[PDB]
Amino acid sequence: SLEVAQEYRNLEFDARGSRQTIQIDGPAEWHISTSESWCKSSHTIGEGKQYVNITVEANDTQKERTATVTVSASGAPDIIINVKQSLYSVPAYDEYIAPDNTGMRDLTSMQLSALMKAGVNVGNTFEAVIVGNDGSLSGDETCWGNPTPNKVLFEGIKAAGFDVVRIPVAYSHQFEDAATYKIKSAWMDKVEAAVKAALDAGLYVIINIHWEGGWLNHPVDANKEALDERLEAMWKQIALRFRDYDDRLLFAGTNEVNNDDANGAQPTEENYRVQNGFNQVFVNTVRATGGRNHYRHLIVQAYNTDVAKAVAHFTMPLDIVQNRIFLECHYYDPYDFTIMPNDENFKSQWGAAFAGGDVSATGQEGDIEATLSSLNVFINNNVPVIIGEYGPTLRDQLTGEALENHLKSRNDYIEYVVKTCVKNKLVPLYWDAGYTEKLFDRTTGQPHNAASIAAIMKGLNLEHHHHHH
Repeated sequence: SLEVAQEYRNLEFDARGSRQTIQIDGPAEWHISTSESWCKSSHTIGEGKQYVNITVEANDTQKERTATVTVSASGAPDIIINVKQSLYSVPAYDEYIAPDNTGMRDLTSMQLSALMKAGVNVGNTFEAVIVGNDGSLSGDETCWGNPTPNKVLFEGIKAAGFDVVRIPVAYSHQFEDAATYKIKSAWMDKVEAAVKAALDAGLYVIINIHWEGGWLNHPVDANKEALDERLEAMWKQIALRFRDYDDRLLFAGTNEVNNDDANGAQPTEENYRVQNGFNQVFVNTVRATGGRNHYRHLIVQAYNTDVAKAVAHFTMPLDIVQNRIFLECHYYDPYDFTIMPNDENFKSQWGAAFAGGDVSATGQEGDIEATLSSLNVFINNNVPVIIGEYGPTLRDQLTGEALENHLKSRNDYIEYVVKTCVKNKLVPLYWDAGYTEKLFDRTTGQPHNAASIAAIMKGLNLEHHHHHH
């Protein structure tokens, strides 16, 4: 005697990966199979009265799909359960407007990436926050020592040969209502004015929600509901403000998501699940606004923006349009050369020219090639990759031979990273924080470090002009 309750005969799943426990009331021996690889039973063979899980993979096909689950036993009729899984759909927002392709070229993110080429960050600016010991946030875009981004800065960036600017942004120091995460319109106006100036200068523009005190750095189930709700509430506002901008404006959902409570522990499967979930929340929220945001190119982040973690653990969000998502990683290897503080055991030199000198034990040419080339798995899957930040600090306290060798090392490193990105079809964005590493004078937009700008341009053009077999 083989029995399955009527409630279990016709199962329905949404597009997410998910599971449902059913009950099989069977004899001493029974069996289960399914008709499709995306629909799995926890059990192949069973006995008696058992809780059995039916699990579906995420449906990224943009069509409804169906399967059967067949329960069988010797001398008993088969019981055949229907499984239906829906296509991906966006949350319903009252503010939704119909999709609009005005200014939205018919280009995949991969194709767009090939036009973007290289760029720079306007770092330590709109994301600058004064952080108190209780996590309280204050300040504005000038609080880390930079002036407001202006027209002449963006014009200078474009004139030097850059085609993209990443503008990190903080918002959580500018709430009108903290409980609902309502952002002051006056702050949004300032952000928008900078975006407009950058676009008018002829640049691609990327805006994000950056670190801003680290509130997002709790990728655990205990905090997922609150964090997902906040990330949505914030992105809904930003997406609505910027909805009518053309395809030169891209959104990046998060920055460097980490578990701030785990003290550098290896991340867990829970951490990857919840962090990949943040990327999904961001995509859902933007798409749910409709208009040009239906088509906008969106940028989602690897865990910690780490390359190896991208390769091992990043999952593509489900989306309502095809091929309009980029992956973002950051790249600062070797850390003891690039960004380790001056009061720690830094290495001032880098690369083959300084082998046997004050160089790092890792992150020389071969290591850089290995790590950046590992991103080929994305490129070959038609997923473009932005290296959203790279670059070494400039240790201006050094003197004599040590300073000269350091300055050379920075430029050798910069050129090498850039050329390696180009070879691998990655888009490299230099970390300019307006301090000693800066490329431009923030006030006038004039070049500050012509030699380092030239290193980037040499890296960009190396294999085009000076090519060989």
